[PDB]
Amino acid sequence: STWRDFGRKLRLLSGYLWPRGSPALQLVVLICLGLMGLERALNVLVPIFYRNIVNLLTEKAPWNSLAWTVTSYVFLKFLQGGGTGSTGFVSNLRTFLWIRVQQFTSRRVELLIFSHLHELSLRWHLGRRTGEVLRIADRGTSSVTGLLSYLVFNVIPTLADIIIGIIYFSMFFNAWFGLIVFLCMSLYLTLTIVVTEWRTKFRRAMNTQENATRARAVDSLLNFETVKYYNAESYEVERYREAIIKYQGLEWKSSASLVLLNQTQNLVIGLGLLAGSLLCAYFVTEQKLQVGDYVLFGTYIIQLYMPLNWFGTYYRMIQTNFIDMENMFDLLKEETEVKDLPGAGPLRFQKGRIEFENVHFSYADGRETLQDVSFTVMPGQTLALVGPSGAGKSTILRLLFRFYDISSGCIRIDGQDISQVTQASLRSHIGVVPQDTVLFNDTIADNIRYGRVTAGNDEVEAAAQAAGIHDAIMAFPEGYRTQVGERGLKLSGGEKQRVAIARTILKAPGIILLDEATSALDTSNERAIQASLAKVCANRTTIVVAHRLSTVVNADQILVIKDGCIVERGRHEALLSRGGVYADMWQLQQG
Amino acid sequence: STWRDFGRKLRLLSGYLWPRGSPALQLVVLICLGLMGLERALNVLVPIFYRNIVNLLTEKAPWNSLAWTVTSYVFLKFLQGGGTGSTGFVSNLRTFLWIRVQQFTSRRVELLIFSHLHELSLRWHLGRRTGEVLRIADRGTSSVTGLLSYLVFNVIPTLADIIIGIIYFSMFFNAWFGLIVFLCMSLYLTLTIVVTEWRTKFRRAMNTQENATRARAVDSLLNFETVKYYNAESYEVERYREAIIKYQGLEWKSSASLVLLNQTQNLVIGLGLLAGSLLCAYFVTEQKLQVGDYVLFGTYIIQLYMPLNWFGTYYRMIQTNFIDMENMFDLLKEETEVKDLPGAGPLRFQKGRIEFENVHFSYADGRETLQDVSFTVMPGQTLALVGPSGAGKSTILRLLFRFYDISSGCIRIDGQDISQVTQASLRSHIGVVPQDTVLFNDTIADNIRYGRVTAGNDEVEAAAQAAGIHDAIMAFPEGYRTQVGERGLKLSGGEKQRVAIARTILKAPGIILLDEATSALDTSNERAIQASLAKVCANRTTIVVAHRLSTVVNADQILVIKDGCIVERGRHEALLSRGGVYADMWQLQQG
Ligand SMILES: CC(C)CCC[C@@H](C)[C@H]1CC[C@H]2[C@@H]3CC=C4C[C@@H](OC(=O)CCC(=O)O)CC[C@]4(C)[C@H]3CC[C@]12C
Ligand SMILES: CC(C)CCC[C@@H](C)[C@H]1CC[C@H]2[C@@H]3CC=C4C[C@@H](OC(=O)CCC(=O)O)CC[C@]4(C)[C@H]3CC[C@]12C
Ligand SMILES: CC(C)CCC[C@@H](C)[C@H]1CC[C@H]2[C@@H]3CC=C4C[C@@H](OC(=O)CCC(=O)O)CC[C@]4(C)[C@H]3CC[C@]12C
Ligand SMILES: CC(C)CCC[C@@H](C)[C@H]1CC[C@H]2[C@@H]3CC=C4C[C@@H](OC(=O)CCC(=O)O)CC[C@]4(C)[C@H]3CC[C@]12C
Ligand SMILES: CC(C)CCC[C@@H](C)[C@H]1CC[C@H]2[C@@H]3CC=C4C[C@@H](OC(=O)CCC(=O)O)CC[C@]4(C)[C@H]3CC[C@]12C
Ligand SMILES: CC(C)CCC[C@@H](C)[C@H]1CC[C@H]2[C@@H]3CC=C4C[C@@H](OC(=O)CCC(=O)O)CC[C@]4(C)[C@H]3CC[C@]12C
Ligand SMILES: CC(C)CCC[C@@H](C)[C@H]1CC[C@H]2[C@@H]3CC=C4C[C@@H](OC(=O)CCC(=O)O)CC[C@]4(C)[C@H]3CC[C@]12C
Ligand SMILES: CC(C)CCC[C@@H](C)[C@H]1CC[C@H]2[C@@H]3CC=C4C[C@@H](OC(=O)CCC(=O)O)CC[C@]4(C)[C@H]3CC[C@]12C
Ligand SMILES: CC(C)CCC[C@@H](C)[C@H]1CC[C@H]2[C@@H]3CC=C4C[C@@H](OC(=O)CCC(=O)O)CC[C@]4(C)[C@H]3CC[C@]12C
Ligand SMILES: CC(C)CCC[C@@H](C)[C@H]1CC[C@H]2[C@@H]3CC=C4C[C@@H](OC(=O)CCC(=O)O)CC[C@]4(C)[C@H]3CC[C@]12C
Ligand SMILES: CC(C)CCC[C@@H](C)[C@H]1CC[C@H]2[C@@H]3CC=C4C[C@@H](OC(=O)CCC(=O)O)CC[C@]4(C)[C@H]3CC[C@]12C
Ligand SMILES: CC(C)CCC[C@@H](C)[C@H]1CC[C@H]2[C@@H]3CC=C4C[C@@H](OC(=O)CCC(=O)O)CC[C@]4(C)[C@H]3CC[C@]12C
Ligand SMILES: CC(C)CCC[C@@H](C)[C@H]1CC[C@H]2[C@@H]3CC=C4C[C@@H](OC(=O)CCC(=O)O)CC[C@]4(C)[C@H]3CC[C@]12C
Ligand SMILES: CC(C)CCC[C@@H](C)[C@H]1CC[C@H]2[C@@H]3CC=C4C[C@@H](OC(=O)CCC(=O)O)CC[C@]4(C)[C@H]3CC[C@]12C
Ligand SMILES: CC(C)CCC[C@@H](C)[C@H]1CC[C@H]2[C@@H]3CC=C4C[C@@H](OC(=O)CCC(=O)O)CC[C@]4(C)[C@H]3CC[C@]12C
Ligand SMILES: CC(C)CCC[C@@H](C)[C@H]1CC[C@H]2[C@@H]3CC=C4C[C@@H](OC(=O)CCC(=O)O)CC[C@]4(C)[C@H]3CC[C@]12C
Ligand SMILES: CC(C)CCC[C@@H](C)[C@H]1CC[C@H]2[C@@H]3CC=C4C[C@@H](OC(=O)CCC(=O)O)CC[C@]4(C)[C@H]3CC[C@]12C
Ligand SMILES: CC(C)CCC[C@@H](C)[C@H]1CC[C@H]2[C@@H]3CC=C4C[C@@H](OC(=O)CCC(=O)O)CC[C@]4(C)[C@H]3CC[C@]12C
Repeated sequence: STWRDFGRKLRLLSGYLWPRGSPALQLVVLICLGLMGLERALNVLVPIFYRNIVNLLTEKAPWNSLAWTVTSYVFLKFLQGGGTGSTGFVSNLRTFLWIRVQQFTSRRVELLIFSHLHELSLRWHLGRRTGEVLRIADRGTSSVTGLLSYLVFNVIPTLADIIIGIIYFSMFFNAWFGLIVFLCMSLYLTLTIVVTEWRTKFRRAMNTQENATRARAVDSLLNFETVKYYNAESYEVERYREAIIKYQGLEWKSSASLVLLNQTQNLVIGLGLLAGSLLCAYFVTEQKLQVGDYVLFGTYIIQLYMPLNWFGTYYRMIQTNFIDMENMFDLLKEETEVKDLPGAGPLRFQKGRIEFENVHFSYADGRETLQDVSFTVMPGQTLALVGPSGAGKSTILRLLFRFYDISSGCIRIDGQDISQVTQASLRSHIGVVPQDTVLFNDTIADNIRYGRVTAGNDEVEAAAQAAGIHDAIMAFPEGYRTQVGERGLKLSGGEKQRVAIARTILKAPGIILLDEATSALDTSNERAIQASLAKVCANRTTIVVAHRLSTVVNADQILVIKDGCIVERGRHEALLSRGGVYADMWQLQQG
Repeated sequence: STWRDFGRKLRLLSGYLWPRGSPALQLVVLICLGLMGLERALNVLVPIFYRNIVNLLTEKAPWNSLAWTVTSYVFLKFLQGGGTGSTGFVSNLRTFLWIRVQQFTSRRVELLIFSHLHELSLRWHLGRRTGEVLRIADRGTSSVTGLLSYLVFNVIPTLADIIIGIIYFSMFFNAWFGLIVFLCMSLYLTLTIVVTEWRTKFRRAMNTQENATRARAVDSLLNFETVKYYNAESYEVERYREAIIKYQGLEWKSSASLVLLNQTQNLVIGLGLLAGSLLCAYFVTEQKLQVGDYVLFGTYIIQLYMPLNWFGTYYRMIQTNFIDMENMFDLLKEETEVKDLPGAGPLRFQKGRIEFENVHFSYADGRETLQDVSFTVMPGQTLALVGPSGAGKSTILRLLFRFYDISSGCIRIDGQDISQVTQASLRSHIGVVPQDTVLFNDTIADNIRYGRVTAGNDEVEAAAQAAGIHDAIMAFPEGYRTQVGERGLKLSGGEKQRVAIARTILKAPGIILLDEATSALDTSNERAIQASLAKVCANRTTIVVAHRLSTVVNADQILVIKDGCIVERGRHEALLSRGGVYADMWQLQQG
């Protein structure tokens, strides 16, 4: 069960490790593994040369062979680099080469997560805040690369190093030395495991007390006026010092525990070194070992102990790493609510009709739904989606864009149901003029060019001229290519509105879901917007949604939505003659 | 100049180090210094014993003396603990004892800063946000203790260790070995210094690029609706890919530089080890040194090199530490704007009069001042401080509490000018009822007992009964001692208002600067507040400030402030007969 899941997690890590496409990175990782094996050989070979040097000195060896032996050992030591600190040539070269591989896998996972996040639905994005999602994403990617590197380069190589050391001592020394080192490692790890949990128990409550102390301090200083009112400066410093005293007590518990842990580890190392040194001294006394074996044991056992010092640090790090990785996988586990059907054919859009019929959209987490809405819009016409201020208006536009899935009913464009056609093909033929146009942190060229990435500067200039903003574009200080955005030059409502008009001009849509922004910047500017809007909406189909009544006058068909169902339909004079909510609401808003 | 300032800073650190009062901590630090000297002796004594062991093995020494020599060396090694990692008994004991000393100094500096912060003026507190001040304070305290420990225990001891090593090699070996180690340390430090600045230059721009990449990513995801509008998922992942690629390039520059730094240090160590090993091998070949000297040099030179590995880490840490300390000292450099005069005598308050006369308060960072305000309030009277909504009303109350210093004029209470009397004595006889009462995170007992810390539960209950809140206190779920605050049970406007009434009841003031909260919770509750207000204000002098006109009816003297000067003074009927702004504003607010 859980072991099978762990195996799948390991399989996924293995799949992330190997570069599938690049042929050079496969050679890089193969070279890296070779360097790892070589570094293992260096660690076991250095003490043998140190023994050889000492055995040559203890006898009267000539300077000729001694010189080459000493130089060879130092070169061998230079490659190894000793224990922790001052890493050797092989380890540094292996770390230098692994940079490209870890960058490649980090980039691949980052793009996979980002593409998936954009592939989800609108409802999920409204439900969740994006900041924590980005935090989960980056933590997951860092966790994956860090966990992969640590497991392959730090844990397994050293476990092999300890096994090799035990095998060497048991074979080429008396088997007692193999027993001594085995018992030392068993005791060393067992004691570190059983003490670290005790230490972290003390560590946990320290943070909570630290957070509690400063909260009282900042609350004392924030209400400065009341403190001065009642003369409680001495009283509040006394309370602060008492909270400090408690925090100091927790600090002492944690620090004392850490000192005990270090002393226990040092003691275990000392006892193991004592047992080996005395046994080796006895055997060399009785003409069974040589003088070089004493120093070989002394150097090698310390070489074996040094890596184990960081066992606690990775133990408390690997747990956080794994939960972050699981959190990332949980993030990728989500699926799109609104899915494309297996058919997902293109769109047979020739001229473009619109037909709603008995659309009973059950809107989640909201009290505003739509019940029995049904109307048709022929090509080259209008339909004003005016009515009381409710969520049912914009729900129609977002439901026609397939932002939200149908609940009950059918949507027909040119006689084709929109559910079977793919998402992009349907969505490409729809142009929207949002309530508040959004500009990114870039120039004017690539903000107007966002409606179609493949467009030259002449084309975007013609589009700006057609919209009617080119004069302001030229009048801008930096020229046609000024910096406009949240980090750059600010623009007015009409400026961004005509940007969106230019965007939808070069989008070349078939049906426009025009929404009135009704920002009411200037009446003359509003008329200019209307003139440009008639220019961009000429000879096409629009579903104008207006919060005012000016554009409702010219609509061929005019609809009033009674909080989910259409109540009045026809023409403005006909609806004024009907004298429902239309008549008095028009009288109120006209004066 | 700057060196003199550095010397003063060192003197201040020295003053912070030594516990002035506690007699036990002086013994603790003296023991700690002794342990430091002992640890230096251990570091120089261990290799001598290792040489002794090897020289005994190389000859046919009996097992009797060899056993004690080996055990003595291992015990000596256990005390030392070797190099970095697995610290010895002496170092752990020294760290264990230093906890109390660093806690004591950290607590003392923390309380000094907090007391100073409360000792400043209101204007400074309004000007600056408190959160960053707390951050500066805690960073300064941690910087002081961290820098003190590092300088006394890590830099100086090792500088002594290197000097001792050079002296030993020059004296008890040939002086060539002293030259070799001196050249190695000079080259090692010089190369680390000249490479670290180059490395951090590469490191600086990496952070800026990292911040720039994620900003584009999060801006892409925040505007999800527009991305889906224009079909730019592929376009945006491409932009994210390119930004990632640039960040990877900066990462590679930084990582490559670090690898070069490590390789350079390792190579310098190797060359120094090569020179010493070959020279020592030659001398032991020519019957000038013994076989134990070869291992003595090998162990000692590595013992000397190991500490220098962290030179970069403290170099990049000490700079941040010092600037944080300077920032803290800058914070403590500020002085109070409103100071007590050297006289600062008590107050001869017997019955209590109030006299303003030609007070031309020039209010900073504000357009509302007060020009020629002059009125007198006899004991047991009223004075309604009503008028148009301006900052000149509350400025009178805060100017009488001496939050702000006088600018031009005199303030007399019972014929005594308040400037000469001390701050606390004047401020103790004034009771204020603020606009919005503030409650801390504590119980009912110590919230109403905040008006006077020395009070029993019977007294606070009687005060609550007099105010009129005891019934609600009993009705609370937890009883008389419920948890009320921002983290506890919430209370209404009338609840906290009667809390403040109880506070000022047990404050026992002489003159009350009553300010009407006019929260308008309930009309009956407002009448109850008025009845309690008359109960607490009976037979004392009040300067009632009302944003409404109900309490202005009963005032003996009624004032209207014309945005800095009093325009109308007298009684409500007399002012209604004058028929200025009083008459029409009363008619407007009465209906
Ligand atoms: C250090 C020297 C003096 C002795 C050891 C020689 C070789 C063991 C090493 C040193 C540098 C290595 C090269 C450094 C960089 C690369 C680039 C590497 O390709 C990539 O990084 C491609 C990246 C991508 O496709 O995105 C392929 C291996 C290669 C040629 C390496 C092959 C193995 C080399 C020659
Ligand atoms: C898969 C990864 C973890 C790499 C593992 C490599 C080891 C299985 C091998 C590779 C080369 C071996 C070394 C090659 C040569 C020698 C010399 C050998 O010399 C002797 O004392 C025995 C020979 C003799 O009797 O003269 C001692 C073992 C040692 C260091 C070997 C130890 C085991 C090593 C490191
Ligand atoms: C890492 C880079 C900077 C290169 C470092 C150079 C060393 C590898 C060289 C420089 C001096 C050389 C040494 C100079 C002299 C000798 C004596 C030589 O003795 C002989 O057999 C020849 C002399 C004689 O006949 O007595 C043996 C090699 C050795 C130790 C040499 C070994 C190689 C050394 C250490
Ligand atoms: C995985 C790690 C912890 C290594 C553990 C492997 C053990 C099963 C080995 C290593 C040491 C071995 C022992 C080391 C040496 C000897 C001495 C040998 O007997 C003699 O040499 C007798 C000498 C005499 O009588 O003077 C009998 C096996 C024994 C106990 C060995 C039995 C098997 C042991 C315990
Ligand atoms: C001389 C050589 C053989 C080493 C002996 C050193 C001992 C003095 C140390 C080593 C391990 C220590 C123990 C390691 C862990 C614990 C558990 C600790 O309590 C818990 O962690 C219990 C928490 C729980 O699991 O509920 C109390 C101290 C104690 C017994 C320690 C007491 C002191 C011990 C025995
Ligand atoms: C010089 C070398 C040998 C280090 C010696 C240091 C000791 C004097 C310190 C290290 C850890 C300390 C202990 C750390 C924590 C505790 C638990 C503390 O009690 C609890 O917190 C109980 C918790 C529970 O009941 O679960 C009482 C003190 C004690 C035993 C401390 C006593 C003093 C100890 C043994
Ligand atoms: C907790 C860690 C540090 C392990 C501690 C284990 C030691 C206490 C044990 C392991 C092997 C033991 C040794 C194994 C074999 C011998 C040889 C034995 O004498 C012989 O067999 C002589 C052989 C001959 O003369 O040929 C005397 C005891 C002694 C030293 C033993 C004494 C106790 C030792 C060192
Ligand atoms: C770190 C803790 C676990 C203590 C480690 C203690 C060992 C290092 C001691 C205990 C047993 C000792 C051995 C016990 C017996 C002998 C046999 C003894 O030989 C004799 O002269 C008596 C026997 C005979 O007559 O042959 C020489 C010392 C020696 C090897 C001792 C060497 C040192 C040993 C291994
Ligand atoms: C059988 C069970 C109990 C697991 C045992 C696994 C250990 C053998 C592993 C886990 C953590 C490892 C250590 C984790 C971290 C380090 C530091 C690492 O080097 C660095 O990252 C240096 C960082 C620095 O210098 O600040 C080299 C491997 C090493 C010594 C590792 C050595 C092997 C250890 C002890
Ligand atoms: C570790 C042992 C087996 C050998 C070494 C003995 C002494 C060098 C050390 C060990 C513990 C030390 C004691 C540990 C704790 C204290 C408390 C200390 O007082 C305080 O911490 C007072 C704090 C305050 O007043 O706020 C005075 C020194 C003293 C007695 C120390 C004196 C020196 C002692 C006895
Ligand atoms: C103020 C702080 C930095 C402590 C500094 C202490 C050192 C000045 C002293 C204290 C004890 C000294 C040690 C005491 C005894 C010896 C034995 C001495 O033995 C010899 O080889 C010379 C004697 C002889 O000729 O037999 C070598 C120096 C050494 C380690 C001394 C080195 C210098 C030490 C560490
Ligand atoms: C850290 C705590 C857990 C205490 C550790 C105990 C050690 C300090 C003891 C246990 C065994 C002792 C050894 C046992 C036997 C001997 C042989 C002994 O030789 C003799 O002169 C007596 C035997 C004979 O007559 O042959 C010399 C001391 C020595 C190494 C002893 C030194 C002190 C040792 C290592
Ligand atoms: C602060 C650190 C870097 C130590 C620097 C101190 C130097 C001024 C000392 C240390 C080594 C000394 C040198 C080491 C040995 C000798 C050999 C000595 O002459 C001989 O022994 C001649 C032998 C022969 O002719 O065979 C003359 C002094 C000299 C050059 C010494 C001069 C003074 C030196 C450079
Ligand atoms: C064989 C032994 C003697 C060691 C020689 C190793 C060299 C290959 C290393 C050691 C120091 C290195 C240098 C250390 C620092 C710099 C400065 C660095 O550029 C800067 O930092 C300049 C910035 C500025 O100050 O404006 C360019 C590389 C360089 C010359 C390095 C080139 C490679 C060097 C010479
Ligand atoms: C295997 C051991 C010997 C390490 C060898 C690693 C080298 C291949 C790396 C380490 C640092 C790298 C250098 C780090 C930074 C730079 C600066 C870079 O140019 C700049 O950024 C210029 C900056 C300026 O003009 O100020 C060009 C590549 C270069 C020389 C790199 C070239 C490759 C180097 C020398
Ligand atoms: C960059 C760092 C690693 C320093 C490198 C310095 C070495 C290259 C120098 C320092 C001292 C020099 C040595 C100083 C003295 C001697 C002894 C000299 O011969 C004698 O004086 C013999 C004396 C006698 O026979 O009594 C031959 C050269 C040699 C080895 C010198 C060779 C070059 C050495 C090792
Ligand atoms: C790490 C870098 C700086 C290179 C380090 C090189 C040294 C370790 C070499 C270079 C000079 C060498 C010395 C040069 C001269 C001599 C004299 C030579 O004696 C002879 O037989 C020739 C002279 C005579 O006839 O007396 C023996 C080797 C020795 C000590 C050499 C020992 C090794 C030394 C110190
Ligand atoms: C003459 C000028 C160029 C200044 C030279 C000062 C150095 C000799 C100092 C500065 C930083 C020091 C190091 C900074 C940090 C450490 C780690 C410190 O131990 C720890 O804090 C361990 C932390 C861990 O294990 O994570 C012990 C001292 C040491 C080696 C210091 C040794 C002495 C150093 C190299």
